[PDB]
Amino acid sequence: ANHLKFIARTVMVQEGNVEGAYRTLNRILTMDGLIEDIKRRRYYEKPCRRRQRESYETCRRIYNMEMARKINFLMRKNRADPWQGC
Amino acid sequence: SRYGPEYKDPQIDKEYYRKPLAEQTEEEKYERDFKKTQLIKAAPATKTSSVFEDPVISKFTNMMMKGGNKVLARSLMTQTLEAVKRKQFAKYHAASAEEQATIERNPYTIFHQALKNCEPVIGLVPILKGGHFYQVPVPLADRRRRFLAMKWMIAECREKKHRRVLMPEKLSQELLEAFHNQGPVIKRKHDMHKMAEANRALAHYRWW
Amino acid sequence: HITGLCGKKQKEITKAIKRAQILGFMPVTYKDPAYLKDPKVCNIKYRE
Amino acid sequence: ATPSLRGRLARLGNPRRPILKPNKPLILANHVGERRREKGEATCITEMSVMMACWKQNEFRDEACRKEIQDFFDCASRAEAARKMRSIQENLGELGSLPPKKLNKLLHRFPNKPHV
Amino acid sequence: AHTRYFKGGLLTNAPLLLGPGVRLPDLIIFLHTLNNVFEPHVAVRDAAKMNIPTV
Amino acid sequence: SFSIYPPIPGQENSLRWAGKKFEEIPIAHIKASYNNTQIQVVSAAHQPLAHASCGTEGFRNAKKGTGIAAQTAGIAAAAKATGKGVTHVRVVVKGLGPGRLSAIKGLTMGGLEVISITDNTPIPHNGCRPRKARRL
RNA sequence: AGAGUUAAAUUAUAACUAAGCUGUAAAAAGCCCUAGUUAAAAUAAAAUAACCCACGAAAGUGACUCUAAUAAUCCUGACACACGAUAGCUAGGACCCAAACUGGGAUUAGAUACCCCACUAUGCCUAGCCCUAAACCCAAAUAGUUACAUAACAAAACUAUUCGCCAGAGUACUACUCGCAACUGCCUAAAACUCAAAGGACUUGGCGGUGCUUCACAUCCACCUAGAGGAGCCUGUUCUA
Ligand SMILES: [Mg+2]
Ligand SMILES: [Mg+2]
Ligand SMILES: [Mg+2]
Ligand SMILES: [Mg+2]
Ligand SMILES: [Mg+2]
Ligand SMILES: [Mg+2]
Ligand SMILES: [Mg+2]
Ligand SMILES: [Mg+2]
Ligand SMILES: [Mg+2]
Ligand SMILES: [Mg+2]
Ligand SMILES: [Mg+2]
Ligand SMILES: [Mg+2]
Ligand SMILES: [Mg+2]
Ligand SMILES: [Mg+2]
Ligand SMILES: [Mg+2]
Ligand SMILES: [Mg+2]
Ligand SMILES: [Mg+2]
Ligand SMILES: [Mg+2]
Ligand SMILES: [Mg+2]
Ligand SMILES: [Mg+2]
Ligand SMILES: [Mg+2]
Ligand SMILES: [Mg+2]
Ligand SMILES: [Mg+2]
Ligand SMILES: [Mg+2]
Ligand SMILES: [Mg+2]
Ligand SMILES: [Mg+2]
Ligand SMILES: [Mg+2]
Ligand SMILES: [Mg+2]
Ligand SMILES: [Mg+2]
Ligand SMILES: [Mg+2]
Ligand SMILES: [Mg+2]
Ligand SMILES: [Mg+2]
Ligand SMILES: [Mg+2]
Ligand SMILES: [Mg+2]
Ligand SMILES: [Mg+2]
Ligand SMILES: [Mg+2]
Ligand SMILES: [Mg+2]
Ligand SMILES: [Mg+2]
Ligand SMILES: [Mg+2]
Ligand SMILES: [Mg+2]
Ligand SMILES: [Mg+2]
Ligand SMILES: [Mg+2]
Ligand SMILES: [Mg+2]
Ligand SMILES: [Mg+2]
Ligand SMILES: [Mg+2]
Repeated sequence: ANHLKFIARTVMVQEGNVEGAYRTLNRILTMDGLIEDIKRRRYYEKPCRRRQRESYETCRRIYNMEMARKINFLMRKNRADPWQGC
Repeated sequence: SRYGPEYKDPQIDKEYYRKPLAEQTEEEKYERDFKKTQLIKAAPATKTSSVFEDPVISKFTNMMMKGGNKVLARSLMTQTLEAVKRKQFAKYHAASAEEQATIERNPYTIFHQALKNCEPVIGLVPILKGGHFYQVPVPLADRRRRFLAMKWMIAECREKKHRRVLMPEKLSQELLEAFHNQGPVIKRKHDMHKMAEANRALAHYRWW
Repeated sequence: HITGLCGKKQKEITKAIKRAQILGFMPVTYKDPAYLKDPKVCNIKYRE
Repeated sequence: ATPSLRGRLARLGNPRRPILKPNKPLILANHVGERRREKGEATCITEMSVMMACWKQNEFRDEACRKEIQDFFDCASRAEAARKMRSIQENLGELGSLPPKKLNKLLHRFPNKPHV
Repeated sequence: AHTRYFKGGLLTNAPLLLGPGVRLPDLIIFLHTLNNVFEPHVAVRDAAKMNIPTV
Repeated sequence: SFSIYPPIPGQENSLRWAGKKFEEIPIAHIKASYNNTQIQVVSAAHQPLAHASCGTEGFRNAKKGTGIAAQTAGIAAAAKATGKGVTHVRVVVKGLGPGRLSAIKGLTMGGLEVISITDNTPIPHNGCRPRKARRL
């Protein structure tokens, strides 16, 4: 409120398409986890209930990165096989 | 369903077969049709290649049938097409030349124009949410609405005529009043549209 | 995962951002316009 | 980059105190999570309320506006075509990834070893 | 040579799998100690159980 | 390098819609709450030229939350603003709710022009304690 | 532990504008000294950084700056000595927000609740208490080793020196005692009686108003047709006879 207005979280339409613009916007606010925090600060969460969420989210991201990792490392052998019906 | 899935439907139209030589993808299509050894259904007895059959007339006829009588319905439809025709003659010969250019004496195009005009655009479906049934605006496919119009016509004229009043007369009346939009059929259509508007917000209840 | 700095340098960057903000060197709610066109270090692609 | 698994969990060697409390053991499971089927929206709503406007102004004479109606039925036809096409679309997957089956044979080719 | 999917009870249960009575390989030879899921191949364990030497 | 979105308060840039600088273009304040949406188009000098709500639109307690009613307040707002002679609008959306996208398309649909979209959403850096979550 | 500081938000309270605003699955109640926008201190709380893993003995500690400052040439150790989250008590301030309680509104057979609206003690500061937590990482401290080894699961298995603790289940975070700024408290802690079990893990089912996928083809919803339940009568039960 004490900062200069319209410099914060602003995107201006180009070539008159509003929809696509709002899309870029939401993509941003989501990139920074602002949407999350808004839906999250709609209500409270006690600190316990918060650390649970934290750990869960972290374990989940670890498993994710690992999974994606074994997937993409194995991506090479998904081609049509050489030795079939030996 | 004495047929397996193997049996394809009969194409009853004479004009498609009589004139094959100017169409490539269609020559290819009915060639792939009869070359495959396709078992083809016995054509229905109700449908004929006659130049005088309208499947619209066919389905309104059928929908009017009760019990096992195709005869009684074919007759009531004959008498309705007749009442509309001759009544349009009675309106034509009592009129002035301008209106002798205007008036429609064809009961067929008057029928198609009586159903095209009586057809409600959107229609409601109940949805259960939080324990309540809300009626929600639904975009409808052509055939369902066709059915809607026909059914409304039959239902109304079965229902609201007095006991001395014959069926084909009453149906001629409502056909003609539906041509000009002023009969109770389009009133039911309009109540359908009013109830379609009052609740339009709930259309966000629609998931499909 | 974006900046890609060691622990030390990230923490110093952060302490620095806060210290530049409350003393009044740098604005909190946005990047200063002047610096929007600077060189781009980070791996964020906003526009696709 | 993968979040460090060092020193996080609670074990008998650990000098520190627990960071992560795993619900289930962290092991790459042989299978992969199946495709999550997406939900539906309310389609065609725009032409719907456009035509609602059209009727509340015209005293509910359909004859007054031919255009709103036709665009509404063209939209309904676009939605039906969209539903049939989204039904036969099962070849979709993630488009640049593989459908879950092929992933699963792929992984049952190279499992992760808890044992031995 | 058996180079193929190894039916589980081959050596363990010969008489039902192979025939009413049968004589068994006196010597097994492995060109790999693995099967395509990178476990010890069954026939290691099986031969070992069946009193057969292995090279 | 064309249409970089954030036009600066410094005068380095000349871009004019209806001849006016970005700074002279009347704002549209759209509040989208879980229960409502209300649009107010105001001068650059902050004198209100239009106000339209979902509840001032003819809806009621439930359905007024819906997106239909958001584009609906959008149109009548854009018309009452149009009547006082505003061509363009730079938009600011307060709140994340059912009526955001609906009212933002709903303005352009009621014959008004959109140029800028910014988000002013209250974002506590840890100010006030929000009310308890609901199952309890 | 001090001393100072405030970024986003909120609100007093003014000025324009609009008559509605708030709220749920859905509604009422409630407020219209209301809402939007523009202005603005006080109190409170500390987005992002953090996918980090530091500090403290534990409880704890993540807005900013500075001052003070993290015991021990380092094995163990009590009922002694100093600490100890929340809530609670006493006195003096604070009060944007949240909120037990209570009062309305719905939900319901009832609803002392879940859902909404207010609003208080109470969270906040200073001094003094109270000394309890699933105070749990249910894994004692200090040296070690990966040798022997799988009850079961889970955080793989062990030596050595210790200190604390455990003799069926209830009865029992109980009755009596002692001590304590407590006097519905804390600590320490039985027995008569009753039972033949109480318990840890596990297995197969069955079930789940759990999540996910795919279906129902006269079949659940949507949709089609003709009926039943009303009438007379036929016939079968059930009561009375
Ligand atoms: Mg302000
Ligand atoms: Mg401030
Ligand atoms: Mg985060
Ligand atoms: Mg430590
Ligand atoms: Mg667990
Ligand atoms: Mg925080
Ligand atoms: Mg509870
Ligand atoms: Mg102090
Ligand atoms: Mg205010
Ligand atoms: Mg709601
Ligand atoms: Mg009221
Ligand atoms: Mg965080
Ligand atoms: Mg930590
Ligand atoms: Mg010092
Ligand atoms: Mg030390
Ligand atoms: Mg020590
Ligand atoms: Mg010691
Ligand atoms: Mg205490
Ligand atoms: Mg207290
Ligand atoms: Mg007090
Ligand atoms: Mg108070
Ligand atoms: Mg005050
Ligand atoms: Mg309050
Ligand atoms: Mg009550
Ligand atoms: Mg009940
Ligand atoms: Mg419930
Ligand atoms: Mg209050
Ligand atoms: Mg405190
Ligand atoms: Mg703890
Ligand atoms: Mg625990
Ligand atoms: Mg702990
Ligand atoms: Mg304990
Ligand atoms: Mg125990
Ligand atoms: Mg000890
Ligand atoms: Mg050893
Ligand atoms: Mg076992
Ligand atoms: Mg005992
Ligand atoms: Mg206790
Ligand atoms: Mg006691
Ligand atoms: Mg004592
Ligand atoms: Mg049925
Ligand atoms: Mg059935
Ligand atoms: Mg009956
Ligand atoms: Mg009966
Ligand atoms: Mg008897």
